[PDB]
Amino acid sequence: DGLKYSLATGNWGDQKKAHQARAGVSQVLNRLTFASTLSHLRRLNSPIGRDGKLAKPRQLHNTLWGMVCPAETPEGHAVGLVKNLALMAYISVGSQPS
Amino acid sequence: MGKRVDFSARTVITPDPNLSIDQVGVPRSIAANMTFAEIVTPFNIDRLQELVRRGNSQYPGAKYIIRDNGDRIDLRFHPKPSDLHLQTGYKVERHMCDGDIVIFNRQPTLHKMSMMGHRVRILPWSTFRLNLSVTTPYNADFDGDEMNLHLPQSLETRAEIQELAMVPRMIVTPQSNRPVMGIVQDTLTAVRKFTKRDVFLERGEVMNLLMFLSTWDGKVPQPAILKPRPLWTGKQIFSLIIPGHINCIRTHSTHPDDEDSGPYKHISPGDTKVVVENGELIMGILCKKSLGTSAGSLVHISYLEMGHDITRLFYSNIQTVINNWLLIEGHTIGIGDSIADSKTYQDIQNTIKKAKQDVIEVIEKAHNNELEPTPGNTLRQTFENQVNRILNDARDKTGSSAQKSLSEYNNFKSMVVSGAKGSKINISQVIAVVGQQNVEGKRIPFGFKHRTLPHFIKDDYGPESRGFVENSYLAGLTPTEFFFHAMGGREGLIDTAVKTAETGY
Amino acid sequence: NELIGQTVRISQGPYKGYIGVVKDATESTARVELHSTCQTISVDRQRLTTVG
Amino acid sequence: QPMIYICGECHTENEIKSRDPIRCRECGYRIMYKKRTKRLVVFDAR
Amino acid sequence: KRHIDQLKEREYNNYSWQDLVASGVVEYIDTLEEETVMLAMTPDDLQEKEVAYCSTYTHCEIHPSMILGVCASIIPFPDHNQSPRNTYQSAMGKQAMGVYITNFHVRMDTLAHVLYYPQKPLVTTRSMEYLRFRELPAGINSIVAIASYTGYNQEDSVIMNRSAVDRGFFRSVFYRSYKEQESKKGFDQEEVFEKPTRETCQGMRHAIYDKLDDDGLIAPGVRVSGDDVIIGKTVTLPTKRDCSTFLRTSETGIVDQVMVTLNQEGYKFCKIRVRSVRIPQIGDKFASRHGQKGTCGIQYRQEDMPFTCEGITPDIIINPHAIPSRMTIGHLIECLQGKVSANKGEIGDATPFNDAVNVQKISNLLSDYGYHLRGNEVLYNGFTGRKITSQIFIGPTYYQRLKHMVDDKIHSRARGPIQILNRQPMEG
Amino acid sequence: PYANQPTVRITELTDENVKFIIENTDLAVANSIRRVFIAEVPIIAIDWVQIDANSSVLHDEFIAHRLGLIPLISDDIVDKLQYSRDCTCEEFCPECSVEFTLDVRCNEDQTRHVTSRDLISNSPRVIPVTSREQDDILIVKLRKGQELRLRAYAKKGFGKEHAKWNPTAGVAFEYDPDNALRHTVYPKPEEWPKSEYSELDEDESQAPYDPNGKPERFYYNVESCGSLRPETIVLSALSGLKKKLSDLQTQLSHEIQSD
Amino acid sequence: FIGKIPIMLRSTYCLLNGLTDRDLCELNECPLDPGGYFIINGSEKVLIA
Amino acid sequence: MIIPVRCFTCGKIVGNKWEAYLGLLQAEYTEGDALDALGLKRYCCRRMLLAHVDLIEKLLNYAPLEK
Amino acid sequence: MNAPPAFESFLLFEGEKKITINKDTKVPNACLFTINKEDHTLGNIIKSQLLKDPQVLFAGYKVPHPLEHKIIIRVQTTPDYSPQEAFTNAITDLISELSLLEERFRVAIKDKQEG
RNA sequence: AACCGGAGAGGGAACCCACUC
Ligand SMILES: [Mg+2]
Ligand SMILES: [Zn+2]
Ligand SMILES: [Zn+2]
Ligand SMILES: [Zn+2]
Repeated sequence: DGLKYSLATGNWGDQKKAHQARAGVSQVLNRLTFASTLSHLRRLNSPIGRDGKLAKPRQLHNTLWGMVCPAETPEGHAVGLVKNLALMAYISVGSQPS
Repeated sequence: MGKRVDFSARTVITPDPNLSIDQVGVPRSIAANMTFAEIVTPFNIDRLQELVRRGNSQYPGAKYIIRDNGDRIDLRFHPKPSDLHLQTGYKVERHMCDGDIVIFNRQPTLHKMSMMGHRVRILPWSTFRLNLSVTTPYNADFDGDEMNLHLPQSLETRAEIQELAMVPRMIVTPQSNRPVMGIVQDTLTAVRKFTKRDVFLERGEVMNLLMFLSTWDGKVPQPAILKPRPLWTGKQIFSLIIPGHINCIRTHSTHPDDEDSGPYKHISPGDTKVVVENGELIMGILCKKSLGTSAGSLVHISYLEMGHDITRLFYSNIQTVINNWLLIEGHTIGIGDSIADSKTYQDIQNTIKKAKQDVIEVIEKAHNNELEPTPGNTLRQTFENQVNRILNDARDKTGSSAQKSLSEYNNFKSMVVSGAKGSKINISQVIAVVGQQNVEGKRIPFGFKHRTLPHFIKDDYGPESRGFVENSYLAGLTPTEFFFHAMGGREGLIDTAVKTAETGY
Repeated sequence: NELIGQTVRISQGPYKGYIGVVKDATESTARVELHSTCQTISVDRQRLTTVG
Repeated sequence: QPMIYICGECHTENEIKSRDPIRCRECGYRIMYKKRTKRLVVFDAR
Repeated sequence: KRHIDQLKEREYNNYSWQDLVASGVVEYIDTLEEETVMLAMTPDDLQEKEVAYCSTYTHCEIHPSMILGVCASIIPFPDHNQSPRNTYQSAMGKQAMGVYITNFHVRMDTLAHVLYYPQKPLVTTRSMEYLRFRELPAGINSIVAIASYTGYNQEDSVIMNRSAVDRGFFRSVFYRSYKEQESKKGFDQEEVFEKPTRETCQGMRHAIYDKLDDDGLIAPGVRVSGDDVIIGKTVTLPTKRDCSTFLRTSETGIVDQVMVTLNQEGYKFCKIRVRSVRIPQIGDKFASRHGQKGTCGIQYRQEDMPFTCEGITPDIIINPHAIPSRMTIGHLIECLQGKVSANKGEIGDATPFNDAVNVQKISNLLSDYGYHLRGNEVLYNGFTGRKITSQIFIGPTYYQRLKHMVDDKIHSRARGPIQILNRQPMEG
Repeated sequence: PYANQPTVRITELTDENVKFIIENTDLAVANSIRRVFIAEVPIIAIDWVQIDANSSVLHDEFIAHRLGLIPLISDDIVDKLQYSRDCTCEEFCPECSVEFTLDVRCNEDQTRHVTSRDLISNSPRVIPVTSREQDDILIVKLRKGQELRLRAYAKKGFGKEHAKWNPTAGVAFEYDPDNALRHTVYPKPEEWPKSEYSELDEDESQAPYDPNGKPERFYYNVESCGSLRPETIVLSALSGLKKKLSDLQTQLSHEIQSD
Repeated sequence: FIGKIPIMLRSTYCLLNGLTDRDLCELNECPLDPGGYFIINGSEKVLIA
Repeated sequence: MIIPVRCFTCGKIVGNKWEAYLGLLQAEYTEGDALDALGLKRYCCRRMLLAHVDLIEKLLNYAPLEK
Repeated sequence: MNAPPAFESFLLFEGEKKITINKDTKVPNACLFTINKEDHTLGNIIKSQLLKDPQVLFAGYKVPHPLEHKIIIRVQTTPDYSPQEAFTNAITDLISELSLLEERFRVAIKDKQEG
């Protein structure tokens, strides 16, 4: 029931501390168009406070070259925080260093 | 301080150039919902007694009838024939109808020209429709913008809105003693082309255009050319549009400065001094500077000398008659308007190469310690300043060359000269050179260690390696330039969101 | 009312051939929600014919 | 009265009663789509 | 060449990408290692004897167009546009209505929009194949004329052909689904589906309950409108009080299907899907693949629209003033390339950074088919018949219909419901 | 102050299109005739659809929409019919509509193509355009077990109501092929290809300007959708416009004599 | 029995793993559907990275 | 979904050309040849057949809700 | 829900009149004709025929709003000639012109078939 | 041979997405 709650509401953490836990994870899959579904499955989120006056994190950095799409970001208050993934980008899954 | 209110609506807006500046078009569904309370009196007892008989089913009907008691009889749920009778003290809540006064606003209300009055006209489909000159104060765009409408519910507040906040009464703002509304978008461009010297209208085309003048006395003027065949002129008809006996002098956008000093001062070869005298256009070409929102324009003087009612008619007449002429003239933009003579491409290429060579030799001087710092500036600052100077000069020279290469028939020039849309730098960017991309005023920073991208050598200060885009939007951008351009546009997009939280506070 | 909720056919005028459902009815006219379109109109009882 | 439903798995038309636990008598399944209405339906060809 | 030869016959040799990695041909590079690498944008164009820039390249890129994302890989000629327009198109591509999934009829989901006749773009980038866009496309190849016709398109609006819409142009359908779960939630209190009776039920709306079946549910194929009973649910009163679910006010649709089952708690469960066909009307928001959004301003029949010598009347007219401020040259190039492709029969290629195609080549190709090499044409006024003095830019462009319809936004109020704490009108 | 005499000559007559030329008439008359071709020629198309069963993969309005666009051969019946709004008959009658039926069920394991041949008409003359190797208009595809039954009625209407009543596929209209009146101004006349009807040598780009000219020699190419014969479309259009003007004349005469 | 973990569609433990297109069409599933999302109370959830 | 009955712009009947168009594409006619083999000269009509995608076949792959 | 019916463009309700005549007070021998449920197809041909009349000082037409279905025709004539008879003469000449065109067209179509 | 209407329930908190600037 704990896993079901955390994946149904989006609050990542124990239910008893729901305000302390960060929200927004595990959103409802967008099912308007196939491109929308594909884009939603490939999305990175910066866990920095929105509505902030520091614009440095929101800027397009040089190191995004070939790994994060430069064109695709939401134009609202989350400009430069929610960013989509490049077409050939692959995220490492990790392995033992032994 | 703010709260939800009743008798308000909200929907998508769409243009309609066939309404007056003081009218707004509303759907029947919205009109049939919203009601206004009319107090019965022996004058309107018959009209209201038929209106109550019609009921809430038909659109021109009533919804409620309020009695002297405050009792509220509802007509939409099986009203008895007994209590449909009404006396001289009752109130009837009738549907909003043609001519009702309403308040209209776009939600970011920054100044008092955002909440203005309008007269209601009922139109078939689901959108609010308002005349295009009223777009400028509201800052509307018709690109999906929503605007909302409040209905005055009592006679006292209705009269106050009519006598204080009507659109035609708000033409001049006290913020900068300039008019707020002006001719805008495709009338402005069509006016500049319509009032040129070499515009001649046959008899039939004149009779059609006069059909769209509300303030016309039914007297066809004597044509400027009689005998080979009767031909009128654009100026000769625009004079009929100008109301009263207005007198003002304006200069066109492309007026050369030296023309006034030498001869031909009062007989302009370029038709570029606007002179209106005794309410008649004598000479000159009307542009943004003549019909826009600048101080001393033809609409400003019209409002100052004549009443607001006459100025309102002036706005409506210009739009209708010029829009009907643009049906014949036509106006477009295409891929042919962004192309150059092959001569100008070679000139642009040579200029870019010379500028790039100039940056290279500046770098060579800097490397050999042969660069002397500017007094009050450091070695890095003066190097940056010199490089920026060279690149800016190159962009300006290329832009001027592209501007000179443009022909008379070019549509980019038609929109820039009239001031309807675009600027002189957009043409240069499309045709000649996009320019230099800047982040925080400086060039593109070294985001990887000591270089901008992994495609560049370490410590590469050249124009290509730091954000200069030597291609045009017609020739497309190289991948490195494309990424740098994205970096530049991101900065402006961020500032748009950040700025509002400070300005509103 | 009896007519309210009874499926009716329009047999006269431009709307001839349209079926609908009487939402609200009076002794003079009735509101008919049309099946074909997403709109509810008002039609006099003389043009209506009960079906079923 | 009879109110035949359509089973979701084998698509068999079958009759099931008021508050009877939803079953398909041929199979271990419990999703039952209703049957298209019998009253007249008329469309404009616009 | 051997690697490409093996890969080209891949269906028969099962020589996949993994074998290419194992061969020592390609490598996976992350940001830390990308700081200390020397990249080459294109092998042929950057690894040659010339004026040496670097003689120690370490890696090369497979293709620059891979730096884009999923929504940004459907923009034709994205390097011929201002960068904010690309961002707007990336955002607006997520809202274009199309066929979102093949099995959309077995799927009971709220808020589904499907288009009648989707088309794949005439002008395509090579990366649309890997997104399967041509299998689930999201728009129509319309004929657009960039002209100022009657002033109803001025500020970012579009005029549309009424006759085209009458033929299925951009027509769509909207599915909304309702769920109800009767729940036994009390000592006496049991919810139950049934037809409420006027002598038994305590308090009910004015709506007619005759559309329900004895089961308490509507049969599919029944016309429904706002303030209609969709599910007749009553709870026993310790006579009975109804909790029936009404159709969403102004939703005004047709019942598509009704599904009855048991939830995981063993109670009866119902889902009802309702259709509504949406014909484009003025106020509906349309867009092009370059960030040129705009609502429909007016609809003229075929007779009213301007026509070429051939009786070709544009489906959409957009105002020329939208271009010079926005600088969406990719829009113009797409229109030109689309005309070439429709006449030639090929499908145009609009990959970014493809150096093999430019405006001059497309113009020369178009000149062979009897059209002005820059795409301009001579149109005739639809009302008077006199030929327009200027020449009009016209051709096929891929348009999208966004989900922001106008019937989903229009509303008014005149003494409706009131809040409970402070007695002010509700919100929403 | 009087009517001018125009002349006609046909340069191409086919079962598909008519191409012809009109001389000695005004631009407005030519444009109005071009306009009536598209909008105001009466034709027959199915407008009323009642679906009895539909197990296909397209919803009821999708099939009813596709049905509406199927052209029906209405050459001589359309003249003797009446508008449904004008028929004094309470219910559908043979003098104001044409009835269609369609009952198709797919039983075999092969996909069944429901085409226009499956529409069974009530009159022997008013049938789909596939009357007399080419295939027929595809309505829907049915899998094994699916079926659809429906009953339709065809009425008389013109383009002004809906585009399904539009008889013509393409109405090409031209006048003054070489820019003699110069109603349009070419910035570079060289780049513009010659018209089909132009009469100039390969060297000359456009005709010399003449200030006294008026638009004449209007070139028409009327291509039918297949419902009406290309040649009878024009006759019907001329008759309809003349009758429209005659009704206005009667109503004005009545108004003046009563005024 | 410790509990039940929600499982990701088209993952190595989903019932649709390794199925062919014909099998998916038999199960009323879209072959083009990329999976990668959870189903919870009959609603799709996507873990944003 | 399925081939439209009529061209949106022109109005020419294009609903009966889809099966013939596919048959000609089997026989190494190219699209530029197959299209004008069917009598589609205006590019407005040509784009209908050229850009149409037929999703009715994927929908028929699913088993019917009834039998 | 606010879309008007398709037949609204050409059908007259009960009580509406097809054509209404209003005298113009600004200038002598002027008149305004309002035609309900018509569009450019009829206004344009009437105006062009009127412009051919030597005794017509002014002739024009307009549609006040595209969403509405009404035409306004203004006719001014020299003082010896009523605008009402000018209008009826234009109509009766246009009708004759169209009838002649139809007859010639059908003769030509007959001659095209084996002639 | 003899009357035979009729309503009143949906609130708040939190989160996410999107839109116009
Ligand atoms: Mg806007
Ligand atoms: Zn079963
Ligand atoms: Zn009849
Ligand atoms: Zn076509």
